[PDB]
Amino acid sequence: PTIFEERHLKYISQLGKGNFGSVELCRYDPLGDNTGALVAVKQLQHSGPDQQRDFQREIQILKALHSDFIVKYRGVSYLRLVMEYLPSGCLRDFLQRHRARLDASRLLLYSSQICKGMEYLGSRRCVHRDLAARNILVESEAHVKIADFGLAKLLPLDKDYYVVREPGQSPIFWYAPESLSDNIFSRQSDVWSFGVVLYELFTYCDKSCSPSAEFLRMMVPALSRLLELLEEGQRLPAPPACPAEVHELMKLCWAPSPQDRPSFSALGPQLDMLWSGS
Ligand SMILES: C[C@@H](NC(=O)c1c[nH]c2ncc(C3CC3)nc12)C(C)(C)O
Repeated sequence: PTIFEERHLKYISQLGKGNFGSVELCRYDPLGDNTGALVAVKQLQHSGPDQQRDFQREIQILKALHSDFIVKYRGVSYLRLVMEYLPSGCLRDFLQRHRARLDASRLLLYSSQICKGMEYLGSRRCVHRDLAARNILVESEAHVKIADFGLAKLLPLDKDYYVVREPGQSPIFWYAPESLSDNIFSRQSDVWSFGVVLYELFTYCDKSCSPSAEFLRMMVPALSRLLELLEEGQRLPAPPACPAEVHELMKLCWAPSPQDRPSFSALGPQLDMLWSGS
């Protein structure tokens, strides 16, 4: 169905928290015999008008999204958002656990898939606003999908950037400088963040060389310091054993001015080529 009755959705466990919402593992069990399919169900835990309306927009964004590389909308219940459940979890944990199996080629396959999904999102005029390996899900050994559209905004036809009034609440190390300074978000700031996702992929989300840990190594409010470092042209170093051509792609995504960063549609072919030569 595209409309699920709540009485048929049976709670199993919590999948995650964040942005005043929660994602739960539920079984859709209209027969009530534990034979129904599993689904991920997002609900708000706050009745305030601003976040209800936000959550409604999130449901409409995802509903209108159709891509092998984007978590699938399944329907709603009335208040709750019903999505496909991916038991393999987020790519961040997947990379940490299967490190020894996943070679460079594989990482480049994941990279190309995220890029393809972001190119599509771009065409819908959708800014994701929170790209990070924690928000990428694993469909299979050779298939990933972008998720968490809790902060995603649709760009008006007349603008190509979005300005957020309140400060961001995500780890600061995935933010573009223009986001840090002016809360400007666009498809090009998504490109910046995708640079960090590339870094996460090629460090297999290892905690010791995380964006977090590397900043503390490079060393006043942390946010200002981060802006300073990036202003000087300090960047994250090549992940250990990273192919040079991949690191250069990262640095391109980390171009100080948004209009100097490659598009996802330009990034895509490069990744596919690197993957075919690995
Ligand atoms: C991106 C968010 N996840 C989702 O929206 C999900 C949608 N279907 C899913 N299936 C499995 C998972 C496992 C990782 C738990 N997360 C999700 C969240 C931040 C809760 O992981």
